[PDB]
Amino acid sequence: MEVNQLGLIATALFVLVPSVFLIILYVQTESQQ
Amino acid sequence: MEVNQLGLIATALFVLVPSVFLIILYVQTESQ
Amino acid sequence: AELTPEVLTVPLNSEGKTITLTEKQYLEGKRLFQYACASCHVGGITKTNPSLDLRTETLALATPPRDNIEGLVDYMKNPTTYDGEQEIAEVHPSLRSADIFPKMRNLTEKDLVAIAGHILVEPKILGDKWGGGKVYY
Amino acid sequence: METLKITVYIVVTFFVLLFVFGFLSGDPARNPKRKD
Amino acid sequence: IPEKLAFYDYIGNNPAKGGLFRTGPMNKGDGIAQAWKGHAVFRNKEGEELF
Amino acid sequence: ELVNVVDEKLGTAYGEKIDLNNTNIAAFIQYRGLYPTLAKLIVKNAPYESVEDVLNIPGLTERQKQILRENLEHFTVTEVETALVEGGDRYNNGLYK
Amino acid sequence: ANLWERFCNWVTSTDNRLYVGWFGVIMIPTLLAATICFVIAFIAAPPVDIDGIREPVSGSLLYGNNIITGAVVPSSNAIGLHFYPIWEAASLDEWLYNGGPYQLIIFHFLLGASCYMGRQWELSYRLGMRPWICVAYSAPLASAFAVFLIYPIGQGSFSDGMPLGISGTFNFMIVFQAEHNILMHPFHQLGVAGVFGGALFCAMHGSLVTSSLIRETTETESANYGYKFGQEEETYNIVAAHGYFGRLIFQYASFNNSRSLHFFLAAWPVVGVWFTALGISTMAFNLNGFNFNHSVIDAKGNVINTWADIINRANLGMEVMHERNAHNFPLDLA
Amino acid sequence: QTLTYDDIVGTGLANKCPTLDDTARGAYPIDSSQTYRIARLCLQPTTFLVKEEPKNKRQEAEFVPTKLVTRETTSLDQIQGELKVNSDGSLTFVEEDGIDFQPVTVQMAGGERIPLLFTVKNLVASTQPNVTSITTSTDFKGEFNVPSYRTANFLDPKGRGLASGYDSAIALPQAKEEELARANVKRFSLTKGQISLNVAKVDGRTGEIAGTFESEQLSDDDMGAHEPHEVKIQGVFYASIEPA
Amino acid sequence: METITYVFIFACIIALFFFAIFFREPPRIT
Ligand code: CLA
Ligand code: CLA
Ligand code: CLA
Ligand code: CLA
Ligand SMILES: C=Cc1c(C)c2cc3nc(c4c5[nH]c(cc6nc(cc1[nH]2)C(C)=C6CC)c(C)c5C(=O)[C@@H]4C(=O)OC)[C@@H](CCC(=O)OC/C=C(\C)CCC[C@H](C)CCC[C@H](C)CCCC(C)C)[C@@H]3C
Ligand SMILES: CC(C)=CCC/C(C)=C/CC/C(C)=C/CC/C(C)=C/CC/C(C)=C/CC/C(C)=C\CC/C(C)=C/CC/C(C)=C/CC/C(C)=C/CC1=CC(=O)C(C)=C(C)C1=O
Ligand SMILES: CCCCCCCCCCCCCCCC(=O)OC[C@H](CO[C@@H]1O[C@H](CS(=O)(=O)O)[C@@H](O)[C@H](O)[C@H]1O)OC(=O)CCCCCCCCCCCCCCC
Ligand code: HEC
Ligand SMILES: CC1=C(/C=C/C(C)=C/C=C/C(C)=C/C=C/C=C(C)/C=C/C=C(C)/C=C/C2=C(C)CCCC2(C)C)C(C)(C)CCC1
Ligand code: OEX
Ligand SMILES: [Cl-]
Ligand SMILES: [Cl-]
Ligand SMILES: [Fe+2]
Repeated sequence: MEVNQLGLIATALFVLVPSVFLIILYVQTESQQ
Repeated sequence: MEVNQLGLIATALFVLVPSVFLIILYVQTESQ
Repeated sequence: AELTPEVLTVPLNSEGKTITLTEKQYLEGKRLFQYACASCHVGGITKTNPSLDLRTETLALATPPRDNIEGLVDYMKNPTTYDGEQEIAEVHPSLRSADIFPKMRNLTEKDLVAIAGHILVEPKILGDKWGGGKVYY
Repeated sequence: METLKITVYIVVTFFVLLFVFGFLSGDPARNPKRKD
Repeated sequence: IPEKLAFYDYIGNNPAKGGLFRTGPMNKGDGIAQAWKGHAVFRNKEGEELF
Repeated sequence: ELVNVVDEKLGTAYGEKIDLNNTNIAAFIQYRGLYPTLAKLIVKNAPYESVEDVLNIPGLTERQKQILRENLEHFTVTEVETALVEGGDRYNNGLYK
Repeated sequence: ANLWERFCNWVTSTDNRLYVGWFGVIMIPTLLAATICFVIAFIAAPPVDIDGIREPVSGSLLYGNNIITGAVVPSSNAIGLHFYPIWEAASLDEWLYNGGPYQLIIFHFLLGASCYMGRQWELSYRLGMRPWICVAYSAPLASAFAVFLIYPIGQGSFSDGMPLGISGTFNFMIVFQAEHNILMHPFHQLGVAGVFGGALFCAMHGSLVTSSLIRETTETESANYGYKFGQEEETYNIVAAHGYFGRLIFQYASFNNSRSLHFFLAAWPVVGVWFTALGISTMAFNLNGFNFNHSVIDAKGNVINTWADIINRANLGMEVMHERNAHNFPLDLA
Repeated sequence: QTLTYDDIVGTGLANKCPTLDDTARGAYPIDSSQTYRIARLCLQPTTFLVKEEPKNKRQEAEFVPTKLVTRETTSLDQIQGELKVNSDGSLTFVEEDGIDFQPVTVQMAGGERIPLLFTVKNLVASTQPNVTSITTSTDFKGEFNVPSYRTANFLDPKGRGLASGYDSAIALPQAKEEELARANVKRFSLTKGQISLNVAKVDGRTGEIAGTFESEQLSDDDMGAHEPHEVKIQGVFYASIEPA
Repeated sequence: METITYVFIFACIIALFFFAIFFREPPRIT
């Protein structure tokens, strides 16, 4: 299908940036206790 | 320029993924 | 292969008369061509006018003809344009112009013939390389 | 352009004089051991 | 009639004709305007002007 | 519609003979007696309608007309091609050895 | 004290995070101007007529390049060695066309890097150090002077300086090989021994010291933590590294004196790169690599090719294609 | 005065045509039995104007000013030819030789570079009829040839050319050659230009004249790869007349 | 897009330089 090329990069980043943020904060939480 | 439009996503993940890996390891280091 | 009298046999004149050179004269002719000529004619071309080379086929079609020792010796005495209509001693080294082309001052007539034989022998050894230019290096 | 040329000449000149005068100001004494 | 005035009188420049996920410039949709074609006058077989 | 005019000329007589209207002056070295004196005259007077018009060049000597007559078989004329004669290319076409 | 002495004391302060110094007073503005101009031209500069034949080469990202193909393009052959500041152009548009940024960058850069060398001496003096780090740096500095300044001098044009770009650099090397047979030049052969040998000895020393690290750690921690910064003692057994290396070859091909070992590490690459910088700097004056073209002939006198003649066939391909529109006469004499 | 090369070198004056005193408003008598020549014709452009592309809706293109980027390399000089006297009394100048072309690159707003072969090759310029003297109202109008900006040996960046070069896009071995034809096939143009030369200053004694010129010609088409622009060049000229 | 990408990466490196110098782990004498 003739689909917006940037949709892919947009989706990947939309997923990746907020997810990595959350993981960073979780892992350094476990390294405390 | 008629470049490879999968190049943007390859370049972006090439940077992001390993960099995130490093950042995760470094931050959890600074907090223990 | 070797340097043999049959290689070293070139036209003396245009009559068909030929002459046979020794190893020593051909080598003398090479040394002397290097001394007095090669600055412009290295490998049989002509740097200051590439349209004219020293291939025997070129020399043969000059006026007078120069694919022979006598006409080459005469050319070193009193050079002319390819068609023979103009003398060019004023800008081409010659015995006629030994004053302004000093390297010709001390050339003996036997020296000139050595230079001629070299020129006439060398394409028989190198073929297309002689007068060919950088294509053939 | 004329204006740019002058501005660069002055600037260059100023920095060059700092360099000369700085090294003229007793640079040999400026070290951690002997003040000659 | 100047082309500039006639181009305002065209709904493709009405800002209320777009969509949320139709991205980019207006030229990406209807294209890059080149010329006014002319003002169109319709007539029926009886020569009445129709609008 | 689009042709390389020099390649097209190689399929004419320019490709086989010396073209008095078009060829570079170094080609006249190919035959005895033409170079440089007569080659220059041919080129200076160069737009000819027929190869034999070259015998009417003002000033030839009787020996020159003879040399020319001996080499008419080696000459041709085709229409002047702008890309071959502009830039002084008939005197120096960028080719040496 | 008074104002000028305060300034002087700040300039030469060993308490500044980055040392300034008197050499730094020139180095900082010249390096900033070079860097800023270079970054802007690499991204946005329009095409430059490098060879002076009204045939502009595009070097910037925005005009169709990538990181590998882009460059700041040397200034026009039409300019030669003339000085072409901005104020000598009728307009910035003219300056960009004729390659003015190149001149601005290289001149500010050669000056800044020279003062960078002097600044290394200057701080070593203020710290109480021996002074010859800056000598080592002179090998790379001289290399830079050669490709950006000396070689243009000898050849008569900054149009033949090295371009500021990845592919531009390759262009420069290929043309150099055809015009000077640098591969057959002893000084560049010295330079290759310099850098290969630098790399080899670099790996050797790293591997030998690393091999004799004193057990100061467990297997779950980086060995690197067995060393503490400023610690009194050495963290490797140099006797053991000699014992290993002396047997690998023989006892006296090996260094047991640390000072002599490290002086060798300094001198090998520095000397070799001095020689290759001198090699560019003298091929600048057309004293070229050895020429063995048709050097072997048989009893008759046929040419018997060697590998030097095969090199020459390559050189000739480079020669006759480079700057394909730039030569009107048959010898390429500069 | 009598300057020397060493007075002029590097100043930009070598690109300037000579000039005549503001008081040289005389007349050069033309003797029909006589034969004349231009011994030196000098043309110094001062402005380059390029016709803008009026978009499809158009209305009318203008000639827009441009910026010269190729420096003081633009003038035509040492041009010579015979000044004939026609039977109707006009004068006609027929260029024989001279430095009669300069490549010029000017730049338009937005950044487009426009090269052109500023030239009067094969100029033929004639006066109005029955000219008994050259005066400060004498005009010549003429036409000249404009050959291709690049000549036949010129190789494009992928090694393609007319008289030399690759005849295809060799980096695209199995591309369809059809949409690449206009770039693969180099063409050599020859077009005409028109020039007016308006005599405004005459030294009837020395036969020097000077004035302004305007010419119109096409720019470079890159051996057929793209369409040329119309260019209007304006400037000044100087000529000296000598009996032949 | 390709120009933006090269410039972005170059810009990140310059920012890395700043932190690696001014915000380094300070060396101390243990
Ligand atoms: C006030 C902000 C603003 C506005 C009005 C514009 C306006 C415009 N921009 Mg610009 N832009 C902006 C900010 C803005 N920009 C910023 C911050 C950037 C940097 C990223 C850019 C970078 C940029 C580029 C690179 C381009 C534009 C272009 C354009 C044009 C087309 C826009 C388009 O298609 O949108 C599309 C809009 C959407 C698809 C809507 C997106 C919003 C999503 C749907 C919401 C997300 C929902 C969220 C996840 C919900 C969860 C919440 C809940 C969990 C609590 C338009 C004139 C384009 C153009 O034509 O320029 C020539 C173009 O190429 N802009
Ligand atoms: C350490 C500071 C420094 C140094 C050494 C240089 C050095 C240079 N710059 Mg750079 N420059 C600098 C800082 C510096 N720059 C800064 C900070 C900027 C931003 C404003 C620039 C912007 C700049 C531009 C835009 C250009 C240069 C250019 C140059 C070159 C020649 C300059 C020239 O002709 O001066 C000549 C030097 C002197 C006259 C100084 C002599 C010192 C004596 C003692 C004083 C003489 C009195 C003097 C004439 C009085 C001035 C006024 C008078 C004329 C009325 C040279 C490589 C040009 C270039 O690279 O062209 C290729 C150029 O185009 N520079
Ligand atoms: C197959 C292995 C091999 C070997 C042995 C050599 C050897 C050499 N190369 Mg070559 N080279 C190779 C592969 C090789 N090369 C490859 C694959 C490439 C890339 C395609 C190159 C590209 C290359 C270039 C471009 C150049 C050389 C050069 C050299 C010389 C100096 C190298 C140097 O200092 O190295 C660094 C090593 C050291 C400093 C350590 C010492 C090494 C020496 C040679 C050994 C000592 C032998 C000893 C005296 C005898 C035994 C002693 C015993 C009695 C106790 C040397 C002849 C240069 C040259 O031609 O000089 C003439 C040169 O310009 N090399
Ligand atoms: C295996 C094959 C091989 C090898 C090993 C070499 C090895 C070498 N070649 Mg040879 N070369 C080869 C094949 C080879 N070449 C071939 C095939 C050709 C022909 C096509 C050439 C043609 C050739 C030429 C024409 C040149 C070389 C040069 C060199 C040297 C390059 C390194 C140098 O100059 O460092 C020296 C150090 C520098 C150049 C760096 C200067 C650094 C400045 C001062 C600081 C820069 C700072 C930077 C901008 C900012 C950093 C900031 C950052 C921290 C943020 C080295 C000896 C060059 C040479 O001798 O140069 C003098 C040279 O110009 N080669
Ligand atoms: C090509 C190889 C090469 C490069 C790139 C290089 C680079 C460097 N070596 C340095 C040092 C050294 N290198 C040394 C030996 C060697 N260096 C070698 C080879 C190199 N050395 C070799 C082979 C040796 C063995 C002899 C020593 C002994 C030293 C040092 O002491 C010195 C150092 O301090 O080490 C850490 C640094 C100089 C810092 C400086 O001047 O900042 C000033 C300039 C700055 C900060 C920015 C300039 C930016 C300019 C204006 C950019 C535009 C212009 C450029 C010229 C663009 C070029 C574009 C390219 C694509 C070609 C720098 C990291
Ligand atoms: C069929 C049969 C015969 C089988 C039986 C086999 C057998 C038993 C045979 C009999 C024995 C026998 C030898 C037979 C004859 C064969 C024979 C002699 C073969 C020889 C082969 C040969 C010539 C090899 C070449 C030799 C060789 C590899 C090179 C020597 C040159 C040389 C000295 C090289 C290195 C140069 C150098 C000085 C190195 C310093 C580098 C450097 C400073 C590194 C950094 C460093 C160094 C340190 O030093 C320490 C300390 C530390 C800290 C450190 O950083
Ligand atoms: C027939 C021709 C006519 C003849 C011509 C002769 C010309 C030859 C010139 C000889 C020059 C003298 C030798 C060099 C100076 C010196 O000895 O250094 C002094 C030191 C002191 O040595 C150290 O000596 C110490 C004692 S002391 O310092 O000497 O007192 C000792 O502590 C330590 O163990 C020992 O290593 O030497 C060393 O440290 C050992 C390494 C020696 C390395 C040689 C110099 C650098 C090599 C450059 C090679 C360039 C390679 C380029 C690659 C492309
Ligand atoms: C440059 C300074 C030259 C030197 C030294 C020598 N020659 Fe030359 N040669 C040169 C030119 C420019 C020409 C052409 C002159 C012309 O317009 O005709 C020549 C020509 C010859 C020829 C004729 C070749 C032909 O095909 O007809 C010969 C035989 C010749 N030159 C010989 C020659 C010798 C023996 C030299 C050493 C003593 C020598 N030349 C030096 C340029 C130069
Ligand atoms: C004071 C002082 C100091 C400091 C200093 C400084 C900090 C300086 C700065 C300086 C600088 C900071 C400089 C700058 C420079 C820059 C430049 C000079 C630039 C240029 C550029 C250009 C010219 C560009 C152009 C262009 C291009 C290239 C392309 C596109 C377009 C354009 C046009 C834009 C110190 C500490 C030492 C001490 C003493 C005192
Ligand atoms: O520019 Mn750069 O390169 Ca040294 O040679 Mn001549 O010039 Mn060009 O040719 Mn080959
Ligand atoms: Cl090139
Ligand atoms: Cl040339
Ligand atoms: Fe060490």
